[PDB]
Amino acid sequence: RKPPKGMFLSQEDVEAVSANATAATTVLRQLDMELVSVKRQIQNIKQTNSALKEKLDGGIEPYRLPEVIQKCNARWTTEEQLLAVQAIRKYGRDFQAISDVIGNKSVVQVKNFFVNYRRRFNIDEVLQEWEAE
Amino acid sequence: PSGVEGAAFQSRLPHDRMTSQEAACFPDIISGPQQTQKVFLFIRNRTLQLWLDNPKIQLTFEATLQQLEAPYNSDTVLVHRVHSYLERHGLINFGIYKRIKPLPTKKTGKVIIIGSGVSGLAAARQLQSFGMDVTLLEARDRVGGRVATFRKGNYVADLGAMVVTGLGGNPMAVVSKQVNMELAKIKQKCPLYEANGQAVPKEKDEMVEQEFNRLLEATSYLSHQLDFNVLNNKPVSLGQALEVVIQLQEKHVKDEQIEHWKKIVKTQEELKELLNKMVNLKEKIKELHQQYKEASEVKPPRDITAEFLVKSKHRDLTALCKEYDELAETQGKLEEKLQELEANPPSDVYLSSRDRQILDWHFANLEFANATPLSTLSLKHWDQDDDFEFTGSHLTVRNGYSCVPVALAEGLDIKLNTAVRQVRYTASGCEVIAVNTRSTSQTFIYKCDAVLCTLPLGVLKQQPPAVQFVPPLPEWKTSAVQRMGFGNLNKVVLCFDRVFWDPSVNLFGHVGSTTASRGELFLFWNLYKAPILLALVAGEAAGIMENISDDVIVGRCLAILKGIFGSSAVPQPKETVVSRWRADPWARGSYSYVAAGSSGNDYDLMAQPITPGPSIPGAPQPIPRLFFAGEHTIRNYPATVHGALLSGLREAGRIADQFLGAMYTL
Amino acid sequence: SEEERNAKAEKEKKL
Ligand SMILES: Cc1cc2nc3c(=O)[nH]c(=O)nc-3n(C[C@H](O)[C@H](O)[C@H](O)COP(=O)(O)OP(=O)(O)OC[C@H]3O[C@@H](n4cnc5c(N)ncnc54)[C@H](O)[C@@H]3O)c2cc1C
Repeated sequence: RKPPKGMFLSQEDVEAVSANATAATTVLRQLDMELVSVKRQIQNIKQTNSALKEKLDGGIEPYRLPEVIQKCNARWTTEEQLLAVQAIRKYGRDFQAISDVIGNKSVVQVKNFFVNYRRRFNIDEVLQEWEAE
Repeated sequence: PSGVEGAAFQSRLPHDRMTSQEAACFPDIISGPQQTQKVFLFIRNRTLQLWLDNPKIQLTFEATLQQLEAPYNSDTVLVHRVHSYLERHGLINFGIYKRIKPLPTKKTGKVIIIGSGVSGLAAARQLQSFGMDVTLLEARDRVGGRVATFRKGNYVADLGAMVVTGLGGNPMAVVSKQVNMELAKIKQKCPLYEANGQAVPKEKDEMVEQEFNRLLEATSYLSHQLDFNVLNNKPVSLGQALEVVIQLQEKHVKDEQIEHWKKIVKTQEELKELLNKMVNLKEKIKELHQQYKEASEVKPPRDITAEFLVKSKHRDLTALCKEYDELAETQGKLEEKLQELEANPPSDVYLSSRDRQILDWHFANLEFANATPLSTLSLKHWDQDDDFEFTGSHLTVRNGYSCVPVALAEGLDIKLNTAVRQVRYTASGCEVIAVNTRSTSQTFIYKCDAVLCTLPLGVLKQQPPAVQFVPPLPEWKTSAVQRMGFGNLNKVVLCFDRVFWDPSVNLFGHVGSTTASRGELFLFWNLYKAPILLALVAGEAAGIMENISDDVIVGRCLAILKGIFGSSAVPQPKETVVSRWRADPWARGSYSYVAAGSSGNDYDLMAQPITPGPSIPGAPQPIPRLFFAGEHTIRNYPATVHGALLSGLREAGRIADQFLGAMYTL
Repeated sequence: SEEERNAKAEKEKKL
């Protein structure tokens, strides 16, 4: 009631191959043609990927910067406040980004800063002007 | 099988059930209570056991009764009915046995049997046992027919069949107990050798043998499950189905290759997208780094806008750098995946040329077993009789199968060199016109009550007819003769003086170069305890090689044998024989096969006797006159010696019922 | 003649 293991005989394929004398020849050589086409596309994309891999040779090693680490400080200096205002103007609500800019302010202290300097720094219209970009 | 159940199994009868024949002869019992049915069945199985325990002497009714046990011996008329039923239908007291009750000199009825083959000989012995006057007419100068044994000196080789296909349920077991037959087992171990002479590696032999069995199962599935038995209004052959299955396997191989390379292109285009993004990212990183350095080289002290510019460029560059890092990680993943894919391609082809050649050898063995090209066998019905195969290993006759018909011919009136030309059957009897084959001007007329036709299917197929029936056989018989297949296979006996082959090997193969010549001397037999090898020709090669001389055939044989065992170990054979069964006019082929467009119902049609019309118009016509037996008339055991034996027993029983009366039914 | 007729054709195919 089932084909033996590994034998493949569907109702569609049998009627396809026995449609005439050379229907089997037609089917098999169409499959051969598609095989050749896919193999040559493989070679083409191999060439293209080889070129693209060569253009990345050397990596980004001459562009990496020594990542200085500095410890968080709770107090806000005037320098850090101005850095925060500019980072809000540039990055919007990206708290991780602003934290990495300022360097010594955790991600939570950035939202804190947002709330505390609510209007001494006009953060609302700063974010408004950011939303225009 | 052991006891009375074993006796029933050995007689091809179910031990716990009454058969259709037994129902026909004992309708009072099978329609009645089950207790009486069991009593009947025990008496039947016990009489069969008594016969099978000593088939060298006759089993009389008195002997059966006094060897029985009460309460079973209490009903003597039932025991007598059972005994006469088994005796009449050839289940007991058949073959060659010492008679106790000697034959009556008062004979009854005249039967002319056409042909002294095994079927004809068995039917003649049975009808003679029943007190009828029986005379056989055979065209050859010998009995046996397609049981033909070449003998020269002490060299012996069968050009007919030589194999007893199991003793479990085989009447030839009884016969072999009655005759001096030396039976020998067949080691089915069979090494192959490609055309060059190199032996086939064992692993590869098993690969292709398993694939061949699987292909056959696939054809069976194609027939039963998809009803692929008719194509453009023509019946499908086993060869057509095998071609279709092989083509579908090759199609699946190509489909798998396409699927694999398509996964490769998908992964490669993922990689292409990734590398393009990585290039754009590296460019943005280069520009951001130059921007960073320019901003960072504004020497301090700086106003806070420039400080913010420096820090902002710094972390923008950091973000893009770890973007590139994650993308390079993904690049490594995809590249190793691609190395894996390119390292694991699926199957290259379905079969190599060498694979296909060895598969062709297995197909040639199949064509040899069936004695016909697979393009002729019926896909639906070619394996119908497989259900009735006997148990036990296939054996052979080491002293020649001919000892069986010869021994069966003892005491019979056989007219050798007597070619039947015309069979006339009428309401009042029959006359058979025959000629002396040595001088055909001489003519004979035989008058009889019944004619039993043993003529092979090839003879019945002959056009123009070698034997003319008056009146013509009805259309339902001639159409069955047309539809049935009559195949062909041949043998080459090679007698040497020195054994140069492996003595422990009973048989070994030779793989052909082409599909066409796959049957050309594909198999060699080393059975006989003498320097004799038997080459076999089957398939289309069987027919084509008959138009080729013995010199050329033995030359091809010796070429193969030199290529296998070395060009010097093979001496020139002392004696050689080449059978040509399709050319033999008293056979015109080897044995029957289920042709595409035929079935086993044609085998049943072949056995139906013919009832002539009435002589006087308006008169009743009860009696049938023309009976048929032989290899081609037995649906469950065709193409065999035991099948011919059984058909002969059957027709003898039927003729005896018709002309001597069936006493066992009242 | 038929024995002699089959023998000659069988030897024909035999050579
Ligand atoms: C090459 C070969 C190998 C075989 N191997 C085996 C095997 O291994 N195992 C197996 O079980 N079976 C085998 N068989 C089959 C087996 O030999 C036959 O099925 C059986 O022996 C034939 O029985 P039969 O009496 O029905 O046919 P036949 O024996 O052919 O009966 C017909 C007889 O009538 C004669 N005759 C023909 N025309 C006329 C005429 N016009 N007038 C008078 N007489 C005529 C014939 O010569 C013949 O003697 C083989 C057959 C062949 C050809």
